[PDB]
Amino acid sequence: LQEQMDELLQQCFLHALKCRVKKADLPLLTSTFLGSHMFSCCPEGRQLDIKKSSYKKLSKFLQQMQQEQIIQVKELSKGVESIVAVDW
RNA sequence: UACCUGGUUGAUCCUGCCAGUAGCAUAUGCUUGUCUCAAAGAUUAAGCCAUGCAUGUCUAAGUACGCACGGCCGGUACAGUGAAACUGCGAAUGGCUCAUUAAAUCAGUUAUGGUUCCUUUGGUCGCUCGUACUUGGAUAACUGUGGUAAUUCU
RNA sequence: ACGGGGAAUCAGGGUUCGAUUCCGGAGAGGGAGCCUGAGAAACGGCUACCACAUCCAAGGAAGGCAGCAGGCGCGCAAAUU
RNA sequence: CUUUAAAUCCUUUAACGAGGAUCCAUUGGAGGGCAAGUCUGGUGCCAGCAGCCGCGGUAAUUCCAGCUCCAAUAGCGUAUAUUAAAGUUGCUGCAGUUAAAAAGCUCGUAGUUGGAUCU
RNA sequence: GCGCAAGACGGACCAGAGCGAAAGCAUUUGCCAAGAAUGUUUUCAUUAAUCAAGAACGAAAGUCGGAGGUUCGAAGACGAU
RNA sequence: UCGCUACUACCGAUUGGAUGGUUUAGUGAGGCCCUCGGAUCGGCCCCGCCGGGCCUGGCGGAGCGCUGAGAAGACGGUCGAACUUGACUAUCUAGAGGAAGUAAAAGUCGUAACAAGGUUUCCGUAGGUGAACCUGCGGAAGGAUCAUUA
Repeated sequence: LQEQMDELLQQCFLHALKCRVKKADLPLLTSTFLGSHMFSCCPEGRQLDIKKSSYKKLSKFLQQMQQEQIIQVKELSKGVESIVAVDW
C-alpha cells in the first residue's frame, strides 16, 4: 500500500514540511512531524503510522525522501534522525 | 581486652541517628636500605585474537631387501645400529574458565538382589567324539609418472 | 548465584564472604548431529547451520588461546613471545 | 667457593667499603573528638580548610608558609565493599501511654501453646 | 387567649452511676429472644489460651433508590466589620 | 500560593535509534537409521590356446550363467541446527506534552500556627475559596475546667 499511503503521507506531510508552523526549512526530527498532524487547531484527519509504509525503519524513509530533492538528512550524536528540507 | 567518645538546648535528662574508632580485602597517592616467603586479566567482555610452542610412542620379544649407515665372511633364509611406513596403544587424563544451573549441582548417607567396566591381579584356556613340519588375497613405506594459485590435498 | 572443604571477623550468640591451587560439577564463539573407541555426544576429531574472521590467480581453500607466553579491546583493576 | 639441568639468590669467604646537608626517613597531623603550639610572618566571610561540631568579615592556638613537637615507622595516607563497635535487627537481648509505634471491635481454620495425677 | 396540624426531640431527675464486642444506649406499657455477675455437695471430663486465610458488627459525613420535610443548616445570596 | 536561577527524578502522544528474549503456521543444512540402489571390483565354473607331473601356472574371449564384496544416488522415518511468517514481551535511549517536589534568594501578597495567637486547638468526612485557609455534621483533650454546692 505504498502508493496510497506514501501519497497521503508525503502529500500532507510535505505540505506540513513546507509552510508555517509546518516549519519551512529547518533541521528537525521526522517523528515530531509525524506526530504533528494538527493544522489550525484541527487534525489533518491524516492519522497514519509510518509502519503503514514500505519502510520498516525511518532511516529508509529518509533514504527515499532525501533522494527526491525534497529533504536532506543527518544523524544527531544522541541518535535522533534529523532532516533539513529542500526549500523547493 | 566482654571498651566507647563528639554532634540537637540558655542549661538538663532522654529517644535517636550522623560522625569518630579497630580490622579485613580491591584500587590508589606519596615513600622505599637489607633478607625469607608469596597472590597476581576473577569482577567489565564465556569479547576478539597475528606469531611460536602445549601428545606422542620400540624392546631382545609384532612387521627391515631404504646401503641410510656401517658391517664381517661373503651361495650362510635372516649377522648388526636403523630413518620411514604398516600394526599395537595413548591422545576421554592433565591444564583453563565460572557463562549456564535453585532439591538441579553439591555434602553427609546409603543402596545396585537393577546395570557397564580398557587395564592390573588371580583364575580358567587338549571338559566339544567331528596344506597342518604352515594356508589366502591385498596394501604402505620404496620405485617411479602426475595434477592444482593454494593445505599435514592427493 | 557453580556447590562444598573453607576465609575474614569474633566474649557467649552471630554477620558477611567463598571466581581462586583440594573434591565434585559444568563449557570450549553460539546451538544441534555424529564417527572412533573399554571409555566421548570430545572440540589442540569430524559434519553442518548462525555469528565472526584468514588466503585466493575469483575456480576454491583453511578457521576456534575459558592451554603457556604475547597483542587488541574494555576498563579503577592484573607479570616474560 | 658453594648452589643448580645450566645459572641466579641466600649462606660461606678474600680485597676495598662510615664523621657530617654522609651510606641524611616519610607519611600524615598539632581547636574538640584525638596525642601534640594562647609561637613567628602572609591572607582579611576571599583564597581556602574541615568525615562531624565547626574555622575564615585586620591581634586566625583551624587557611598559606617558616620554626617547634607527635603518631606509626620501611612504611603511611586517600576512595570503596564488609566485620566488630550495634543491646541501632535484639535466639541469647531491644522496643510499641506521651519520643518511631497496639489492628475500630469480636468471631474464627491452620500455626504456636496447654492443669493435676500411674514406684 | 382559644383551639388545630406537622415533624423533630425526650429537658430537670443524670452521677467520675449502670448496660454492651465496640460503635453506642435514657417517656409509658406489652410482646420477642438474648447476657454478665451471683447461688449451687447439679452435669460433661480437658472440651482450653492467642490467632495468618476467612467471616460478623462498625459514629459522623458521604452515595444510590424510595417516603418526609419542623428545627438547624455546608453551597449560594445579601447586610455589616 | 504565586513570580525570577538552577536541580533532579517522574509520568507522557509518538516515531526514531538500538536491541534482547520468546511463540503460531510454512518450511527444513546435515547426520543417524529403513527399505531400496547397484558404478565398478573379486572368486566359481563355461571353453580355446599353450606348458608341467585329473591336478596345476598363464593368456584370451565370452555364458547378463552363479556367487562374494560394494561407491554414488533415491523413498520413508527420526534427531533437529537455522531460516521465512505473524503474534508477543522486557530494557535502554531520545522523548514533542506536562507534572510535582526540592534548593536557594530579606520580590510580592497576606497572617494560618505557637499566649485564650487574638474566633480554643486538633481528628474523620463533605463543600468552598488568590493564598494560607473558611464553613457544616460527629468526635476528642494533646484545653483555657481534675471542683461549684438545696
